[PDB]
Formats: sequence, C-alpha cells, structure tokens
Amino acid sequence: HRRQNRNQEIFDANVQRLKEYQSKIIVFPRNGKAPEAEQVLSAAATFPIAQPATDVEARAVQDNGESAFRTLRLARSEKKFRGIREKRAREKAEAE
Amino acid sequence: ALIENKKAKLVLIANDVDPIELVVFLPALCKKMGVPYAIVKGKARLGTLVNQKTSAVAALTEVRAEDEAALAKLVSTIDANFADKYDEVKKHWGGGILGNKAQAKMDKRAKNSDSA
Amino acid sequence: VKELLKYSNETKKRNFLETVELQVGLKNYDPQRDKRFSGSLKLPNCPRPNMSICIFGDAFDVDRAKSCGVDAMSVDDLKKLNKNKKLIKKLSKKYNAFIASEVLIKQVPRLLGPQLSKAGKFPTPVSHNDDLYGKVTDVRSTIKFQLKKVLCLAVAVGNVEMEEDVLVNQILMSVNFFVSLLKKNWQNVGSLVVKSSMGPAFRL
Amino acid sequence: GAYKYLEELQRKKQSDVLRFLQRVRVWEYRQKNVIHRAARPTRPDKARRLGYKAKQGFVIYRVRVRRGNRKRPVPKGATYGKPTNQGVNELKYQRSLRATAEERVGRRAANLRVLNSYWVNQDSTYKYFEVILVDPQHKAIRRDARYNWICDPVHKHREARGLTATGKKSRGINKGHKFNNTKAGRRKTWKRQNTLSLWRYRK
Amino acid sequence: TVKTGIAIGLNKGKKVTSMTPAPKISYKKGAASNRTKFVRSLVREIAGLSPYERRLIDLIRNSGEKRARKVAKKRLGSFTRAKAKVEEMNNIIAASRRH
RNA sequence: CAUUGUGAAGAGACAUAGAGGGUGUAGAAUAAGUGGGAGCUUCGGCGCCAGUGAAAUACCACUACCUUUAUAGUUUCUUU
RNA sequence: UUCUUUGUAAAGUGCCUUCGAAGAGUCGAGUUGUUUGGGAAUGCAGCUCUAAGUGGGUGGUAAAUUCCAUCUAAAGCUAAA
RNA sequence: UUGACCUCAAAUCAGGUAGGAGUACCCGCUGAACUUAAGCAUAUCAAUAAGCGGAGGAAAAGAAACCAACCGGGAUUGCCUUAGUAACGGCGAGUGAAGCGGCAAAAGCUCAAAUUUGAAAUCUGGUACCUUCGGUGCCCGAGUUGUAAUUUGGAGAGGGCA
Ligand SMILES: [Mg+2]
Ligand SMILES: [Mg+2]
Ligand SMILES: [Mg+2]
Ligand SMILES: [Mg+2]
Ligand SMILES: [Mg+2]
Ligand SMILES: [Mg+2]
Ligand SMILES: [Mg+2]
Ligand SMILES: [Mg+2]
Ligand SMILES: [Mg+2]
Ligand SMILES: [Mg+2]
Ligand SMILES: [Mg+2]
Ligand SMILES: [Mg+2]
Repeated sequence: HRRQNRNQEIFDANVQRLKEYQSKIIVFPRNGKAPEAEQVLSAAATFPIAQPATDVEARAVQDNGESAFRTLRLARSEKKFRGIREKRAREKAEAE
Repeated sequence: ALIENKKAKLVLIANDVDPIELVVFLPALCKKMGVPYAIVKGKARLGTLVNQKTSAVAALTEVRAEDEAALAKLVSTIDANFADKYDEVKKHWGGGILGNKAQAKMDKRAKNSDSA
Repeated sequence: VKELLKYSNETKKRNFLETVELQVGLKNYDPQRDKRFSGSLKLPNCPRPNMSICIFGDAFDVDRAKSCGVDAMSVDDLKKLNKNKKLIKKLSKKYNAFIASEVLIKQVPRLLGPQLSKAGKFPTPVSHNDDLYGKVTDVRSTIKFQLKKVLCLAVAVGNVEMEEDVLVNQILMSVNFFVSLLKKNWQNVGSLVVKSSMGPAFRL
Repeated sequence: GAYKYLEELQRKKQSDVLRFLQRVRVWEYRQKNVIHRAARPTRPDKARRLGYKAKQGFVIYRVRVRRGNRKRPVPKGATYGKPTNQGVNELKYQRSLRATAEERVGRRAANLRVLNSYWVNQDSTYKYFEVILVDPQHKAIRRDARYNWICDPVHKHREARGLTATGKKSRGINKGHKFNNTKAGRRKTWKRQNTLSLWRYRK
Repeated sequence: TVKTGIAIGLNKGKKVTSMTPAPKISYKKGAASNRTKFVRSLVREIAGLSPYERRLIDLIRNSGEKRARKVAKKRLGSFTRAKAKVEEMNNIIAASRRH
C-alpha cells in the first residue's frame, strides 16, 4: 500500500504480470467441486524476473562533434557556478 | 452536536460537574450559536429526568404545539438571566471570600481605622 | 510624497499681512551619534529663486571678472596678506576658481569663525563656471551637522506659491538616502509648519 | 463532540481557568494517599484516547512520585572507583517518573494489567499521573475481542518490562538512523555485533 | 523537472515517462478543518492568553517585533515558532483594535 | 528558576504634555544652536544694511544637552 | 455425505457533489548527567521553557533566508524465519 | 420528613486474581573493579560480572513521523556482505555501526477524534431451563462524565444516479 508509481514502464510491466497471473491461475469455488489441479511450488519460478532489453546490439554511428567529455565538464561547471550566476543576475536586476 | 447544528431550542447545564471543564465551554458555545442555556442545580435531577443517575446536561430540541408558548415565556426569562448577562459575568472574578474569623478581623480593623 | 498639494496650496497668499520677503525654513527631527561621517550633506536640485542679499568672493581675475559680474556677485584677487580677518559674515554660498588652490596662509586665521575652509565640505576651486550660479545659489545647506542633526533650508519664498513645491519636494526630500544608513526614518520630513512670518500652523 | 473541545482546552495549561483548577487539584491530590483509586478519569478525552472505555473492568488509579534526580545509594558518597564514577548527585534515572509510577501501581494491583498512563498535575516535589488498568479476569474483557489480547500471559507487567508507551520511549524503540543502538533491543544488538559467527566451512 | 539523460549536472538521471501518481491523504494531516477552526477559536476566546503571550503583546506594542521575536525564541524553541506566534499576536492586536 | 497566590503603598526606569537657565573673547547684552533678512508689535524698544565677536542678536522651523518638576500606559526593585 | 437457509440481512464495485475530525507538560528548545561510531551535541533521563495546523518530524556541520524530497509522532495488536 | 446523587468506607459478603519456584535463552533497571594503555587520571575492560524487577515456548521488535537522493525503494527479525569501513578516540591504546545488494521467512491490521437521536440498539452478575469452554428467558445493576454499529489516513464519510 505504501509504494507509488512514477514509472510507466514498471507500471505496465506489473500490470502485464498481473494479467498473465490471472490467466495462468484458476480459483476454485468456495463451496463445491474443488477441481484438483496439481500444484506447483514457485510462482516466482513460473514468472521469472526479466531484465528489460535496453538497446539493440547493432546501430549506425550518429556522430555530431561534442566529444562527450566537454559535455560532462560543462554540466559540472554550470552546476557548480549556478547559484553565483543567479546572484549576479539578481544584483544586476536590482541595480536600480 | 445539536448545538453546533443549531437544532437545540433550550439547554440545561448541571452545575456540579466534578470536572468542570466538561461544561465550561458550553455557555460560550450556546451564546455563539444563539441557543438559550440555563445553568441548573442538580445533575442528579437531570438524571431522574432522563431515567439515569446523572445526566450533566439536557436539551429540548423540538417541542409540541401545546406548550411551545410555555417554552417561549420560559426562555424569555432564562435568556435574561444568563445570555444577556453573559458579557458582564465574563468579566467578574468570583471567589476571594474570607472566613468568618478573618472577616470579623478585617472589619474590626475597618472600624478601628474609622476614627474621625 | 508629502503633499499632492494638500493643506499647502494657496495658504501663503491670503496670509499676506507681510508681502515682504517671506523665507520659511524646513526643520524636522532625526537624531544620530557622535561621529562626523555622513550627517548634514546634500546640495539638491530645486529650481525656485531665492532673491537673496548674498555675497560671492569669486576668485578669478582675467577680464572675465565682470563676466563673473553677471555670473556671480563680487570678484576677489589673491593679494592676500592683510585683506580680511573679520569680514565674511552675511552669506548663503561661496565660490572660487583656478587661483585659490594653495592659499593656506589666508585660510585658518579667517575661515574658522564660520569655518568655510576648503576641505571636502567646501569645493570652491571650481572650473565649471556658469551653471551653478543663479539657480543653485538658492538656499540649500551644505554644512556640517551638530551632534544630532541640522536640517534647514527654505522650500519657498512667500511670493512663490507651491505649484513648484510639488516638483521640489520629492526631488529634494529624498534627502540623506545617497550616503547615510536608515537609522533615520523613511523620508522623515513629517510634521511641518509653513510660517515665514505670518503663515499659520497646520499639522498632518 | 465535546472531546475535541476538551483536548483543545487541555493544551491551555497556563490559562487562568486551567491554572486555578490545577492549583486546586494538586492540593486535593497531596491530601490523599500517594496511590489511591480515582473513581472516574479526570481527563476522559485523554483516557479514551489512550484506550479507556467506561465499562466494567477498567480502573483508574492516581499516583504521585517524587521529582528530581536519583541520588546514588552509596554511603557518604564514596564510590570506591575511578574518578569518572564518583558522581552521586546529578545522576539521572533512565526510566521516567511516569514509568516508575505505573510500576508501583502495578505492584499495588497485581491482578490488573497496566494499559497506559497520563500526566494530570505536578508541583516542585511531586508529579501526578493517572494510570489506566484493565482487569484480565472480568468477562467483559475475556470477551470483547478488541481488548482480550491483554489476557495473554505475555502481557504481565508490561510496565515492568518497558512495553508501555513511555517504556518503549525510554528504551528508544523507534524506527530510524537515530536509533541504531536501540531499535530491536540495545542488549540484543550488542550481542548480535559482539558475537563471533563461525561456520563449518570458514569464510 | 524532466531529467537531462546524463550522469551529472542539474537534472541528472534517465529520462523516463512520468505518471504523477494519486495524492496520498496522509500528506494533508496538518490541514485545518472547519470544525477544528471553530473549536480552536472558541477555546481561545474562553481561555484568553498566557502570561508570556501577554508580555509579547505589550512588547509588540512598545519595543517592537524584533525584541518580541527574540523573547519568543528564548521562550519557545525555534525562530520559526517565534515568528508564527508573533504574527498571530499581531492579528490578535488588530482584532482587539477593531473590537 | 520553579513550588508561588492575593493587596496596598513607595522608589525608579521607559513612554506622554509642559517648564526654565547656560563663560573666557565683545558687538549692543555671563552668547549653547540653525537656514534666512529686516518687521508683526503698546514701545519705535529690540535686530537689520552699523560696529564686532568662536557664533548673529526679532524669530524658531526644530531642538542641539539637562531634571530642577508636573498628568497618564509599560515594566524593575524595596517595604508592608 | 447429511441437516439447517442463514437473509426482506451483510459486503464489494462505477460516476457527480459537499467534506475529510487524525493523539500536548507532548513535539521542539536550553541546560545537566549518562550513553553512542554520532562528530557545534546518537539516544535516554532530571529541571526550566513550551508550540503549531498548507502544520509537524527527518534529510549525519552550527545559524539565517529560499526551495525541494520523504513520512505523519506523542494510542494499540499481530505468526514465521 | 422522605427519596436520590457524589465521594469514602466496612463485611469469614458472592465470585475471582497476585505472590513463590525455576531462570540456559528473553525484556528492562542498576552497576563495578581487576585488566590494557608497558606509569596513570579521560579512555579501555564494559553500556560487561555481581545486585534487582518481569515473561514465554520463544521473548522482544514489527506494518514507517523509515531508508534514500536513485529510472527510487517499502513492516519486523535473522544470515552473507557492507566492514575492521564512515566515524569516535590523552586522534594514544584502542573502539566502531548503518543504507544499498543476495538469501531465509513472509501477513496484515485497529482504536481516539462524527448525532443512534425515529428510540443504549451495548455489557457483567443473579436466577429458571437447556444440547453447558456456552445458549435462551426474566430480574437487578453498569453505563449518556458515552457502552454498541459505522471509519483509521493505504483512506474514509454524508447525500444523488446507475
Ligand atoms: Mg530522586
Ligand atoms: Mg548507568
Ligand atoms: Mg547527550
Ligand atoms: Mg507488541
Ligand atoms: Mg565501585
Ligand atoms: Mg581478565
Ligand atoms: Mg596500565
Ligand atoms: Mg604492565
Ligand atoms: Mg599500577
Ligand atoms: Mg547479571
Ligand atoms: Mg509478542
Ligand atoms: Mg564500547
């Protein structure tokens, strides 16, 4: 009851898990026949956890000249010097 | 809850409740909701009224037409005794009453100082 | 703002028991401590005339001295060995030029009674020699204050009604904001009485 | 309901009405015994909040305990040890005055079970508490499945084992990183991390 | 508030399609209800003020809200509670003037 | 500090009105002030363009500092 | 396998609207002592002070300001490893 | 005068319950010193031994006022690991956890705070009967200073429609 959903993929995976569980199980009526059904011992082993495939193993090289290291360095720099830049912008704004 | 819903026509509050904080808010609540209240002697009397031992409070919320006029002429005096005197009893501190020997002592000192 | 024009609109004309020069001062209250850093300052911008009786010992003696005659009041040259010790007494403002930079000899024995010494309070060695003469000669205190405060200059003469003392007030009465701290109040020109010699007393 | 008004009014402890009423009740409680049975709870809202129900088998006792520190019971202050243990006066008891109050009440009434306790009054010398007790032999508690868990033998002297609210508070039983020493039991965790775990095939 | 896609920076993390889940009711524990507002106001009228609240009232009247907040922070625990107590005392003062 | 409440007074202190007087020098006066410039006035007294002195002097427009005192709100102590 | 029909009872589910009560000598703060790996103070306890309700607690460097995240204390029960 | 109510008593009153033992393990309180530091006082030994109180077959804890800072997880407990690490420490001697991850086992919930108000619907006890770990009828009593039903924040409640 205490976890929330922020990820549509995880939510859809769990919903698909529930759908296939409801298809795979049979519920006996509360009163009568009890239709003997040859139990299995591990719902976890009948519904294994699958790691999602993230990408395909072969693609085309999409290079456009940013080197992927200048990017990291610039992100670190603007995070480091964010608040100083807003302070400068504020004092420039309240400069009359 | 009846007072909060303004369904009460007349409230009687017993005066000898041993935690007085069970009923100290009831007069102010009745004055705020505009329902008339009366502080009455005897939670035991209210208990015999409602077939209990004590009741500590009672309320008429809807009366029959045979004595609604009696209710009106009664409440016209009850509200004059309590509700209209509420904003002046709210300011007056009771108590501070000395014993018999101390009262005689202080008034003896008074008629000692009354030399003129 | 002090006055859109409220309570001070035409009540300097119907009190004309004295049509003579009616110069009313502006005094109001704010204390400060013992230092002499940032007290009474502030030559402001205020366009009314003063029709004063002042004198200017303006020092420059090229034949523009009688151009200083139409710019100012009197001309002084630097013959200073025995000119003055006890003369300069009736004055609103003074002014000098390119000659009076190194006149220390004529300086402490006479410029100490009223203390008009050329320190950072009295910048008379002036090159700018035609704009701060007829309009700025008006009453505006550039003095040094007491242990508490000095605020006094006339806002208007009796012949000048206050159609201009609605553009003078808050070009002027943002007074000590450009240097001082806010130990003072926010525009502490408050309770005022306009009274030159015959004007009545009105209160906020 | 009036219980909301009472709970809001009980928080105005320095209002003139509550301080006058408190000043009367503290004298009335000094004049009685140190432990005495109250006929009905002084704060019914607080009692029924903590679990009291006005039915047969619920008992309210009132108890006063002496305030202040625990003087170390040693003759003439001589502790016979290193100077770090020479403290006698300003040492503080690790359980609360509320806890020892309800323990003394539980010793007085051993046939009852302590449910909760609550502060009613105090002065410079004493603190005053009202202890809620429940009789685990009355049939109204043997039945009435909402409360018959107290009839279990594991609930004898909950206040002596520190299982009441103030007992768990003073044991430090709370979730969080601030309670890593005392979360499942202080001595339990100490044993758990001072034991030596040796396997058959030594890792 | 969407992520950048890389491992550092201002909004680092993997870009995933969000959901905005349903709001929990326990996130509204401190919300004031009509009944509770009514009860608290009535109890305040019939109970009055405490001694430190009265000295806060006269401190606000005489020596200003800065010293009032200082005394309230010394009396209560925190500066936040001092500010809240001082502003509700200001509202009390305004209501007493309007009364 | 709490236990610890109820009253009277007195002393303050902080707020609120009013009140008076103050050094050398010398102008025209025991001169602590202000920007201004000569006027309202029973005086033509006082100031003015006049002398001169650290300062202009009617005048405060606001008090530079008091307590030497009075009315009411707050609190800090003392006595009972 | 059999008898009683529980039950004009109870429970669940969709949409709209009005609401939505939630624990105080407690939380928190100061100080003292003890304790902790807890370090401008981890927990506990004594004394003093003592709350709020878009609030409160926590976010491992004290404090102010602006945000954000995460739960909902001061009441309680519960097998197995 | 009579009858209540509240509070407090007394009974070899009716019916019950507590003590004490054991204590390996468990929950607390209290609480050292020898020792090590090549001395010794903080420290360490040790939040240990002794002392005291209280339970069960397990106890305790437990369904977040949690961990986190991530694409977030999700009661408690225990094991492997984190880790002899972050940190504490005459920063000396020494001491020293926790989150994540894998696994064992898995289980969730309920009161207070609402007017039943067109009906205290609730319950102990006594007594008669019966199919007796209890049930039905009757009679006192408890209880409105609140026993039942309804709801527990994950929600939920009151109306309206299907
Ligand atoms: Mg003691
Ligand atoms: Mg100890
Ligand atoms: Mg500590
Ligand atoms: Mg438990
Ligand atoms: Mg010893
Ligand atoms: Mg040994
Ligand atoms: Mg040694
Ligand atoms: Mg040795
Ligand atoms: Mg030795
Ligand atoms: Mg032992
Ligand atoms: Mg258990
Ligand atoms: Mg250790």
